[PDB]
Amino acid sequence: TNFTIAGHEEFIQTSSPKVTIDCSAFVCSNYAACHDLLSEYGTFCDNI
Amino acid sequence: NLLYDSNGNIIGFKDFLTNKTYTILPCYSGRVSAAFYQNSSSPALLYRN
Ligand SMILES: *[C@@H]1O[C@H](CO)[C@@H](O)[C@H](O)[C@H]1NC(C)=O
Repeated sequence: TNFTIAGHEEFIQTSSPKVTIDCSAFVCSNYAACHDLLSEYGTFCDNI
Repeated sequence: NLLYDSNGNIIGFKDFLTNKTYTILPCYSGRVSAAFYQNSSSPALLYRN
């Protein structure tokens, strides 16, 4: 018999933070022997 | 004499000769973004933040 208007809200996620990681600053930040050893176990850093 | 955190790092100490305190903070370390064109001679550098 009688009506009204109701409102609702909805949120849908469409994005995410873009995270970038490197091999040097993570494994061999400031060590030369670390780099010399990492250069022999295969890079895998190009793949990451 | 020494100040530690939950991870075991050193973030402070106390001098023995002068009996004064200090704080230890890590130094800057980061990468640089370079925008390079096909037949360019030198890319454009951007030091973020
Ligand atoms: C419907 O509800 C509104 C707000 O309460 C009121 O102003 C109106 O008179 C009502 N209509 C009827 C037919 O009851």
